[PDB]
Amino acid sequence: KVVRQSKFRHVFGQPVKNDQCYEDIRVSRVTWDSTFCAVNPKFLAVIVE
Amino acid sequence: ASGGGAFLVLPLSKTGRIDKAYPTVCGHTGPVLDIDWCPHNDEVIASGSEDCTVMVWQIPENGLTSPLTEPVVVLEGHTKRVGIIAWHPTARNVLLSAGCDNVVLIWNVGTAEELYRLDSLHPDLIYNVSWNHNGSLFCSACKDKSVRIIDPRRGTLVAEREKAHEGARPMRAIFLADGKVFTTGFSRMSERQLALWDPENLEEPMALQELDSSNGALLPFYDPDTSVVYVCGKGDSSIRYFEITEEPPYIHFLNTFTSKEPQRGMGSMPKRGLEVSKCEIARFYKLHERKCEPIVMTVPRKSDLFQDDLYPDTAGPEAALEAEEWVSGRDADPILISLREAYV
Amino acid sequence: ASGVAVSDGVIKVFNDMKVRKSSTPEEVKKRKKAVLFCLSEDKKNIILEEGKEILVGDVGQTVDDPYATFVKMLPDKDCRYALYDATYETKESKKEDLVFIFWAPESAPLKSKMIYASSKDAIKKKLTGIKHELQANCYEEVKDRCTLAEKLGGSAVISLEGKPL
Amino acid sequence: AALVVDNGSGMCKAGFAGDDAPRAVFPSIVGRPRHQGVMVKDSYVGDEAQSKRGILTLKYPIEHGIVTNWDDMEKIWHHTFYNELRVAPEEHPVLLTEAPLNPKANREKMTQIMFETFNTPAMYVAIQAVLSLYASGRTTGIVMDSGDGVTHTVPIYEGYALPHAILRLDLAGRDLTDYLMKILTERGYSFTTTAEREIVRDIKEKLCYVALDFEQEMATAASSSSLEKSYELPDGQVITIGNERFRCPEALFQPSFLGMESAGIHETTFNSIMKCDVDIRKDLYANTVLSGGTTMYPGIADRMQKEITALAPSTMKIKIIAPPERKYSVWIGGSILASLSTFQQMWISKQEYDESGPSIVHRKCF
Amino acid sequence: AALVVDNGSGMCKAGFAGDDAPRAVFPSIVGRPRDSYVGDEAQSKRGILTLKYPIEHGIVTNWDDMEKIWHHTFYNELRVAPEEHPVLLTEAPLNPKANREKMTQIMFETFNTPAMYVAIQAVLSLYASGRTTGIVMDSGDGVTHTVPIYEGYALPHAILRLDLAGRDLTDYLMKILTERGYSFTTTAEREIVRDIKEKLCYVALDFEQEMATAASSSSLEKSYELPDGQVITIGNERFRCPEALFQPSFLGMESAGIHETTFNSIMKCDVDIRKDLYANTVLSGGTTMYPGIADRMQKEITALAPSTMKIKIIAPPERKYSVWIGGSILASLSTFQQMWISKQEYDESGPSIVHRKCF
Amino acid sequence: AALVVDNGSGMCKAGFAGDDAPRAVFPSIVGRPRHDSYVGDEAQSKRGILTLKYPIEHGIVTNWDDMEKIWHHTFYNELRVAPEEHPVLLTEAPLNPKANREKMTQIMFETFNTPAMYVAIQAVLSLYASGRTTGIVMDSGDGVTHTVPIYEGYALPHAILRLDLAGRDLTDYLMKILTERGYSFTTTAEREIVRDIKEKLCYVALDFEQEMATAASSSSLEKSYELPDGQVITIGNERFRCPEALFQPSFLGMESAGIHETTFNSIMKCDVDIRKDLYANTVLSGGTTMYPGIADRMQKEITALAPSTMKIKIIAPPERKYSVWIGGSILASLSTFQQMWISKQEYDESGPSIVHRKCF
Ligand SMILES: Nc1ncnc2c1ncn2[C@@H]1O[C@H](COP(=O)(O)OP(=O)(O)O)[C@@H](O)[C@H]1O
Ligand SMILES: Nc1ncnc2c1ncn2[C@@H]1O[C@H](COP(=O)(O)OP(=O)(O)O)[C@@H](O)[C@H]1O
Ligand SMILES: Nc1ncnc2c1ncn2[C@@H]1O[C@H](COP(=O)(O)OP(=O)(O)O)[C@@H](O)[C@H]1O
Ligand SMILES: [Mg+2]
Ligand SMILES: [Mg+2]
Ligand SMILES: [Mg+2]
Repeated sequence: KVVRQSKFRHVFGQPVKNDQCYEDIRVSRVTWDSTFCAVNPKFLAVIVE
Repeated sequence: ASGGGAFLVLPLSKTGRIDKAYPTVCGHTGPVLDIDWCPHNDEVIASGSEDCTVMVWQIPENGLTSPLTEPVVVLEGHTKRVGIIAWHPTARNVLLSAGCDNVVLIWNVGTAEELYRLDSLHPDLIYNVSWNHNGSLFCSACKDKSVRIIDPRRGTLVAEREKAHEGARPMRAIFLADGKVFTTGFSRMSERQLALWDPENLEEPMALQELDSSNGALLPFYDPDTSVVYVCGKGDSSIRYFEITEEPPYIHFLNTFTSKEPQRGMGSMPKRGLEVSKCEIARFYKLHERKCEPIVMTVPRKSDLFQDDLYPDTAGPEAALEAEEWVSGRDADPILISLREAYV
Repeated sequence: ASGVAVSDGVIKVFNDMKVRKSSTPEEVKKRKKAVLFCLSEDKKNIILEEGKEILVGDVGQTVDDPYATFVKMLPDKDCRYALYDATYETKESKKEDLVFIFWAPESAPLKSKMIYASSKDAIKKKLTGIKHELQANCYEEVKDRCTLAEKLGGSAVISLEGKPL
Repeated sequence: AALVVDNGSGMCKAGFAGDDAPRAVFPSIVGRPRHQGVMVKDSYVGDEAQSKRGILTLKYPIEHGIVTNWDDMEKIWHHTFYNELRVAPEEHPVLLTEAPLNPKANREKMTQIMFETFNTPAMYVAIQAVLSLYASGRTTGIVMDSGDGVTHTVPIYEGYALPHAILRLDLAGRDLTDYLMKILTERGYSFTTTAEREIVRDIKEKLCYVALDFEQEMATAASSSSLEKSYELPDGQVITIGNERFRCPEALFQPSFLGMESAGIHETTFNSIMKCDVDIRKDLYANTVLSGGTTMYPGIADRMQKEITALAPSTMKIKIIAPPERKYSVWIGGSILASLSTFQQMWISKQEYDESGPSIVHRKCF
Repeated sequence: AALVVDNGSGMCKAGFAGDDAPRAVFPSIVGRPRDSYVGDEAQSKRGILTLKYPIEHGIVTNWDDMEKIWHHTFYNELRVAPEEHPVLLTEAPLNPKANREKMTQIMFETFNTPAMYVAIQAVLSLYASGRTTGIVMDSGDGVTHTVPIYEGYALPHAILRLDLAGRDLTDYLMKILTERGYSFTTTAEREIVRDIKEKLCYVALDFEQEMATAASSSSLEKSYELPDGQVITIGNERFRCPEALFQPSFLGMESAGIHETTFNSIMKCDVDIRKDLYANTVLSGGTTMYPGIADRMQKEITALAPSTMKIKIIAPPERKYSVWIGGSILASLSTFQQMWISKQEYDESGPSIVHRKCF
Repeated sequence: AALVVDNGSGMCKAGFAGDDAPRAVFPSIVGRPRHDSYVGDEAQSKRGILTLKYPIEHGIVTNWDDMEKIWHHTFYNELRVAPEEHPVLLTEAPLNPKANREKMTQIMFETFNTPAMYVAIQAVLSLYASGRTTGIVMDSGDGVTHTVPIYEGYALPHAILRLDLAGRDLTDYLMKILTERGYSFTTTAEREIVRDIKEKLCYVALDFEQEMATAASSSSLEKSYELPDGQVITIGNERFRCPEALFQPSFLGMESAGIHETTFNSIMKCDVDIRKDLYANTVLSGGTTMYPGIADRMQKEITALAPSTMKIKIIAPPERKYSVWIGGSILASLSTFQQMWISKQEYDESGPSIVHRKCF
């Protein structure tokens, strides 16, 4: 009653280690406000210059 | 322990200050909640912890020289923490485990098998579980203020007494040698009480005596040889012991041992390990925050000879039945041994 | 604070013992390995105990291990002040340090024990540079090489006088 | 209705969120009898132990800000909920306070007891230095609290705390109370028992003060009797104290009186500021906030202003903010925070703690 | 020829520098009728007057009576003129600087002593033991002090005070001797009990075990002859009276035993110096002359201290007067004559001169 | 017979030219009673009643009077030699202010009357001990951490980076986190106990988050240490949390980057044509680089920063704690070094103008 009932009130973010990131990607400089990234369980697609 | 959980196992001879680097039984990934020695094996101890597992260990005869992290059997059947562990009094290699998931499981450590699963009997948190005299039944204390007598092999509810204690504080229940159920609990006014129950007539208790208005659960220690129940409260500095007889009011207050320091745990030595020649009927290991202090309970006697009346035949370190025999449905009493041979 | 002063002979011996000057080998053998200090007859100044010294030259020819013979030099029932040049090796360095030793046996008379104790903090202040102090109140607290080694470097010491412990 | 509980080393303040003063203020002591009963309760907590202290042995469950024995600590909380506040802990959420740089092990026990022993529906832990800033209505300032066990200096800038600049001083009211005994035996009055600890502590709270010039105050007290005061003991005896009135609080500014190597409270506050960034030291000088009961001595603010000014550069303006209710600043700040509409998102549920554990209380707090 | 006076809590020790033992040992009391009696003269009249202790707890509280003791010391006990001999005085630990100057003012203006010096009793006892670093537990008549010393300087923040000494044990022995049927209540009977305590009492290594031995036989029973010829026998009271030192609960005292007080004072010192203090515990005072006091102390402190440290209790056989004996040899040194507080120096700097020269 | 004296923030190593190890290593501590002064190990043994002060803080002199006591302790109390009879080789921090060097020269020639004296950069000497003329030296001592790139014997001052994070900061951080376990160390005497703990039980984890997981779910990583007064204390994750401040300065509230990024940034400031050889000759120096596993963590971190085609090789000789001293001994024994000596008779007629030249 005091606290709203939920399962996600304590979800926290945590960036992945450096060795599992993707470096040296010329990310696009297009002013259009899109996601610039599409990912599926198989591949990672990033818009580049 | 700094990480995971561990418990310290040391020989009784190793008194005095204990090294801070003394090897410990550290195999659990979470804090260990309950431990219990095997009544038929003096070097086997089971432990339940927060990692939802039960681990059975084998202790070397001289103790630990290096930290012990590998157990004999890793016994995994619970979804939540396991805080209740009770070996079978007469059936060899038979162990009871009850977790916070409100399920009672009877296992076979010798074969790592789950003999029985009892999940649909306790609707709330289980406080403690105690076997009866011959291991046929067990009583359980539940958060809903109910006391239940359950047959594990048949998975049936023999009897039940709702609202055994009206208080919302934790309450306990143990089995006596005669077959009665001794329970400690709290009243509606938060007053600590003791109760005696007859499984055949659960309408009203024979005895209902109040002690005080302090906090903390009461841990009862029953001695079948002398029919004396020692009541130890968590955080209390006193130990009260009562005598259970067939005459009214069936609960007789004997005396109280008083100290100046609260106790954090409590341990009772089984009858096979007491100093038989000094009329010592109970030895209690009082657990402080940084010390374990043995307490010796003795009967004042002028004669220095052996006391037959104080010291009847007690259960020995040998088992009557085995795991497969008890599962079939056989029942037998524990084999009684003689304490006269221990006289020096 | 008994007011007992330190004689200039003791001071001069201390500077010679402490600071090693570039000298020819014959003068090196004349350096003091151990030396004892005792009160004067009038008990007004700390004087050198004549003849009770160990030189570096005697080490290896007449003296096998300077520490044991230095202990034998300590009287059984009298207090003394001692200066020992300890050569020892650590796990990572070789050191040559001076040790000031207070020898106050229980068998010594009460008057002797008091005066040396009451003037220890005055003579030690004059002898600047000593970084090990060994207060031995019995023969068992000084005769052991390990006891000296424990004060020198605790458990890091691995050798003393070129001999393993 | 939320509960605000401030458990200090010597005193425990409790009340309800939205009030202006703590409803229950009792000493944090547990007493046990030391004699035998001859005429036909094994422990006493709070004021009931203070009234019967003649036959009891008083023990403080908290010493130097660390909990010596948790079994008596639960008795303090049990007395608070049922005997002082007379409320059911399983109905009201509890807002709890912790010392700065509190060990995570100490915090884990504190929340576990609340959720499992008292079954509180919701719980939250806040840094005592933060609430003391809420009571003064500020977002920037260095809070120097001085309670019974320890002294903390916590600089906070624009709502951002600087953990690396937090300093500790193992010197508080209990150490001063012990020091007052050592100098009281000089005048011929002997106080040794734990029962007499509360008598000396009461003397300190009524007759002690901080002298602006310590050396001058010795000169005045050594040549005049205008600085002498009289106090009546519980048995009717009257004692008189002279220079001991201001010598006891002087241990705060000169810890060498206790054989301590650490610096005084004025230098600890100054050293805390110098550990901060240069661009924020100007605001911390003008927003020095005092907290705790040990900062209630008469003239302590004036002495603090003089000492810090001698250490700080001449161009900086030193402001010692000493509200008259600073003895309850932590609790008052706690009540204010528990009443804000933006705080309901900080409550930690009992259900959430059951399924997640203490991992969620280490987060959502500082 | 200097004078050494040890102003103890209950007994005053006085003598001449260079002597092995004090010349006069008399109680430090003042007798006033229920016109002024001092020392044994006050105790010879017994119960007609009331007795007061001006230094009841090591710290002088009534200076008018203290001057009477010193006047009685110089003229009646030492039998010398104070104006012809320098006087060396002993002071209790944690003695306030105010009493140090009052001691200086009285010595020079009332007795006109040519020279004076003030020394701490605990420091002399350690020096007499041949040490500069250690902890001295001085158990006297009215107070027991545990004074840790490092390089001849007391650590004031670590000195603990115990109001449990020979005076309390004598009263306790008086209380427990009534359980055998004997009656000792008067002042004269109190001196008899003290004589019994100093001759037959001993400290038992194991208190509970010794009770079993005393309750199962009579090998521990001793006979004592009263001054009028009656003979009394005492049994388990021999070790029960000194046991109150280690178990103050026997006297109704909440404070800890003298073994724990020594341990507590060590724990108040710095961590680096505790190892030296554990191996340099020195006993002093009359109350530490009970046979079996050193071994019991070694056993008790070992159970408290960590097992890796060496506990060594030093009990010199002359520890009863180690404070005076150490002080006497100080004043007998020719090199110590420059440490006397000369009257010329007192006339210039006043009573404050004692702080910068006697520390 | 020449003397080599390497004055550090915490330890002052002294010895004789031509030797292989320092004959005299003692803490650079001046202690005074708090109940007339003690220097070095004599202060370390009596630290129970002394107030210990470091004359050097962050490689900066705070009190020159205490500094002369340190030097007086070296010549007369530890080395047991006359300073006026032996040439003495001094060591200086990189980018050492000319004012600081002048005071070192003035004290040696006027107070100690040394016949000859020379000042050398600590980073240069560290490379001699490893037998190299090209590589970046990351000397992390007690007060400050420096990254000095060197190529073919040529120093590049513009690429020298300084990190105000070293052994003293780690020791102070260990005390802060030890209170989280229940052990309180506040006095300057207890600082040495914590420093002794850090040198014996601390190590650098290859991964930090994983090392937290095993320490929070197992008791294999706990160790026990015995205090001087006998109580035994145990430490768990504090063993590798304290050295982690080297790679994550944010633990101390510091904004600057870790010692791995500082090394990479110092290389990035160098010319492109020499970066390949600096990647393969990364030399560690100082006592703060003696943590077990610090070489492996350095290699992993720099490899993640450097391009994939460059071979990262962290050179961590087992005697790197005395690399500066050992390098000084070799220089003082070389035949080509005698023309670097600065005579006393040359200084009193010329002044510090000749020591600013002939040095770097
Ligand atoms: N008016 C006063 N003057 C001086 N000291 C006081 C006064 N009131 C309280 N104190 C001291 O402050 C100490 C702690 O009070 P408090 O601030 O409540 O501490 P905590 O935060 O630990 O509860 C007490 O030990 C008491 O001696
Ligand atoms: N042989 C002894 N055995 C036990 N107690 C003794 C002995 N001799 C003296 N005492 C006790 O020592 C006490 C006084 O000794 P002392 O240390 O001289 O007192 P103070 O130093 O306070 O004058 C007396 O009360 C006496 O009971
Ligand atoms: N084995 C070790 N492990 C970790 N740290 C160490 C070790 N040995 C020394 N240190 C630390 O290194 C620091 C500096 O040592 P050092 O390189 O001698 O500094 P400096 O160059 O200033 O003399 C010291 O503060 C010490 O704590
Ligand atoms: Mg507070
Ligand atoms: Mg005395
Ligand atoms: Mg360096």
